[PDB]
Amino acid sequence: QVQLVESGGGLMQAGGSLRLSCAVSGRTFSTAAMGWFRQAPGKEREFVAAIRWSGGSAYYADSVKGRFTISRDKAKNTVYLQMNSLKYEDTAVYYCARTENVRSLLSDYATWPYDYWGQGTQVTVSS
Amino acid sequence: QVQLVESGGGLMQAGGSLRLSCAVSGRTFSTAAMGWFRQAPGKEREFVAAIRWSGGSAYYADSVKGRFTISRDKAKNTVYLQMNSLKYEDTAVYYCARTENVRSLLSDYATWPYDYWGQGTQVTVSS
Amino acid sequence: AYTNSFTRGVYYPDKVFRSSVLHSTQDLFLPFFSNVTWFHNPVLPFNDGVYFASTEKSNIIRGWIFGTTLDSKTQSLLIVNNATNVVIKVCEFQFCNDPFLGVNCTFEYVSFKNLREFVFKNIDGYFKIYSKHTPINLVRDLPQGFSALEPLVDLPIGINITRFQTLLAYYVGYLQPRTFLLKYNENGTITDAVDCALDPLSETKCTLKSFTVEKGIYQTSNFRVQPTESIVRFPNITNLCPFGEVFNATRF
Amino acid sequence: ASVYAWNRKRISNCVADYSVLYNSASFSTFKCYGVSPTKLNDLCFTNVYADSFVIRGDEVRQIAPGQTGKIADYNYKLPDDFTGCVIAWNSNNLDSKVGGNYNYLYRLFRKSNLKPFERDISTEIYQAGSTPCNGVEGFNCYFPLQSYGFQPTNGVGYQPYRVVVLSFELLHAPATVCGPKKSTNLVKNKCVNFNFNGLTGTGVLTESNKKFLPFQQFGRDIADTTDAVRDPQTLEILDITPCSFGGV
Amino acid sequence: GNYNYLYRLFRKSNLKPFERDISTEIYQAGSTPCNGVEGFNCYFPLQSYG
Ligand SMILES: *[C@@H]1O[C@H](CO)[C@@H](O[C@@H]2O[C@H](CO)[C@@H](O)[C@H](O)[C@H]2NC(C)=O)[C@H](O)[C@H]1NC(C)=O
Ligand SMILES: *[C@@H]1O[C@H](CO)[C@@H](O[C@@H]2O[C@H](CO)[C@@H](O)[C@H](O)[C@H]2NC(C)=O)[C@H](O)[C@H]1NC(C)=O
Ligand SMILES: *[C@@H]1O[C@H](CO)[C@@H](O[C@@H]2O[C@H](CO)[C@@H](O)[C@H](O)[C@H]2NC(C)=O)[C@H](O)[C@H]1NC(C)=O
Ligand SMILES: *[C@@H]1O[C@H](CO)[C@@H](O)[C@H](O)[C@H]1NC(C)=O
Ligand SMILES: *[C@@H]1O[C@H](CO)[C@@H](O)[C@H](O)[C@H]1NC(C)=O
Ligand SMILES: *[C@@H]1O[C@H](CO)[C@@H](O)[C@H](O)[C@H]1NC(C)=O
Ligand SMILES: *[C@@H]1O[C@H](CO)[C@@H](O)[C@H](O)[C@H]1NC(C)=O
Repeated sequence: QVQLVESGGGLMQAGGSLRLSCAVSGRTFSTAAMGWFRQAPGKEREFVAAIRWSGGSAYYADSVKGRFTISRDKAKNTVYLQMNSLKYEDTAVYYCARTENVRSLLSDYATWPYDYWGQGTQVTVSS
Repeated sequence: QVQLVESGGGLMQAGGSLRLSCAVSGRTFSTAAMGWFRQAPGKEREFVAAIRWSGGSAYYADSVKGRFTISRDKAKNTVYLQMNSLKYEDTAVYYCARTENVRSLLSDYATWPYDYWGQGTQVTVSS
Repeated sequence: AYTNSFTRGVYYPDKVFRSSVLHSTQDLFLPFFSNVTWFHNPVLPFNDGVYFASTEKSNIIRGWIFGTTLDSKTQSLLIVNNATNVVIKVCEFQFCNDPFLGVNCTFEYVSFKNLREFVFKNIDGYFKIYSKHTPINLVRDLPQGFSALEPLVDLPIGINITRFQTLLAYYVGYLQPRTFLLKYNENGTITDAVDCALDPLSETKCTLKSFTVEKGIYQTSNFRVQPTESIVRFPNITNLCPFGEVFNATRF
Repeated sequence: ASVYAWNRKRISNCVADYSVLYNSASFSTFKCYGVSPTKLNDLCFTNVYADSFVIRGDEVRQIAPGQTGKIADYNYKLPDDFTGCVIAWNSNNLDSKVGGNYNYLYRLFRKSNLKPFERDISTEIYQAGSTPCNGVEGFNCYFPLQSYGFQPTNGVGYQPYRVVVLSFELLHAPATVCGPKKSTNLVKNKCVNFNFNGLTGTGVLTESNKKFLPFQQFGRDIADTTDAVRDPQTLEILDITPCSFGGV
Repeated sequence: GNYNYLYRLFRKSNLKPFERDISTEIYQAGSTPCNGVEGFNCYFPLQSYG
């Protein structure tokens, strides 16, 4: 079975940076793209970023452009989200999702569904 | 600017009937529904009636069912409230409000907000 | 009233330049010396093409209508020159019973002493309008002579037409798919023409492709008797074939 | 126009310039199916219908073949073999205001799904039950239309978006919607492969002395051979001499 | 949905007979070089079958 495991979440002061990691085990060749989403209590899950597994092209949500960066290590089958300039609005559970549907248009990954999801990791920005 | 002007209020003896008129000037096509509310001194404004501008379907409060009737003339862009069997409890300032939010469910107009309100007209039922 | 189409109704069938040469071409032309109806706003057919002619000293005629019903039921062509401006519309217009002039649109364009000849035809959805203006000294009928009509308008309407009418004397003829020989001078203009089916001499001219043939005998055509009746002979039987037993069979 | 009453502009008898569109950077979605926007300049069509309407962001995906939903079924539907284009861009600056713009409506109820390019603008009271409504709203009797909550602070999915669907048609009629097909410069006195308005060939173009008529375009020889032409842009007549050749 | 099978959606030219193109180069649909970066007029050439 394809297993996604998030890690790196924790308490941070506003203005800092934190690198969340998401490891994928099981199927590797079929990975088409890896996405990061976040959800705050009482709020709907929202798209944060996406990256095509091959090539590494990235697509970012406007709310995190210039602060968050999504990358991936194919050898380790891992996807990393470097969140810089942490804000109190960033406090949420961050999940990573995997999709095997290859789409020519990168922006499609900002709205198309993902078939695999991890358990998520909590991130809290106090001050 | 959208302007709502009420008229027809005055002194009446209990058991009579009175037709309050409310003329609307300015925007006409955007009118979704027209509502009549009333407020007595020291009491909260209360919903009296509502009518969808298109079709003319009406929704009445239980306190006035069988006594008050709401209608509208689209050509004159006016809304009329015929209050029959006037009671001393009907003494209040009657306001007319306009909404451009089209709602499939008519009853929604009994609680949803109105963006335009007139100056109101006083109605007094002595006996 | 009928009059003689002496040698008129000839139009440049294409936008090609040919100099000092005789060209044979089969197309919709006005047969020479044919009968043309004479009018002094009735509805007329549009069988395969129309040659319209008008003689004017006060600009009485103004435009034309074309279509099938011309009663605001389908698309129809309205062409109107009003006093300074030409106008062309293809709207499904509702017309009067007797339209005249006093003193769903898919296209819209805006722009006796005298003789104005026009040729209107409709092929492959294209409406071809050729015309020619000239001065004249004549009041009874058409002047005898020869003049060609250059094209003026090519409209991609894709609209059916079988009837038309005029909006205000004039003359009307109907084109036919005939073969013509046309003499282009050194400047590309048509100076003379021959109807290859009028009389045998014209058949000979077209066969030789020359306007002046030398004496002799020339084999031109082939005479064939045409059938007068159609005969259908079948054995006199009356029994419907039982195809139902096969197609309406319950089990296959 | 509203999605339930999407407008339909008809384009015919004109030069369709598609370069201004697919190269513009003001469009978020410019999808096309079975047709390339660049190849359209090389093609002609009888009619071109631009269907225009506003929908919220998350409903923009329903405008496509094989899609389902409120918009796809009750307001606007596309065929499974659609071969046009769908363009869409955000209109939050235009279709939203402080307080909520409710001028854009959408059909919420209908007795059946719509057909390809079918427009239903009826306001009949929807009979959800077995009791006829008879033009009266109430229990199981609702109004089929409902407004959109377009506000400046709304989410991108809920913010307004203007959408234009370009459908092409080929009837038994002339194609009056063609591309521009920009020309090139002209070279004289050389063997060249020339392509004029409707014709092509290989030859040498030389300043001529012929006199074409105003409506005459390409000249002909005795043996139905093209000897001269008129340049469509400049009204100059050019003689065509075959490129020099001969036995060796 | 099985998305392991793909097809190429863009290419600057048609394939010659029995030609095989396995490249994943970013397709430059416009005049701006992509430099291996996807975006406006820069599309990934392949796409999965549903
Ligand atoms: C003949 O009729 C046409 C219309 O049928 C007139 O053209 C209009 O002229 C006005 C003024 O220039 C324009 O604003 C309109 O757009 C024109 N119509 C169309 C359809 O374009 C024309 O003026 C009339 N002729 C005369 C002499 O008045
Ligand atoms: C073609 O038209 C030209 C121009 O009208 C004619 O050339 C003129 O001919 C007259 C008569 O000899 C001369 O006086 C002029 O000087 C010529 N002008 C030019 C510009 O050539 C020519 O004769 C016409 N040819 C035909 C066959 O009609
Ligand atoms: C087609 O477009 C060209 C380019 O604008 C026109 O060219 C002009 O032609 C006139 C007359 O010869 C010259 O005096 C100008 O200098 C030309 N301009 C340029 C920029 O070269 C040409 O006339 C147009 N032709 C038609 C029929 O519209
Ligand atoms: C042609 O017109 C003349 C003159 O009116 C007439 O005598 C003749 O009969 C017409 N042609 C035919 C075939 O009737
Ligand atoms: C209006 O024109 C369109 C052109 O496509 C045609 O389909 C339609 O039938 C026309 N309407 C009427 C009433 O003829
Ligand atoms: C045009 O005319 C032909 C012949 O009369 C007819 O068969 C055809 O149906 C017509 N076209 C239309 C669109 O009705
Ligand atoms: C078969 O039966 C149907 C009705 O049952 C009839 O309409 C049809 O004509 C029959 N087949 C033939 C060949 O007539």
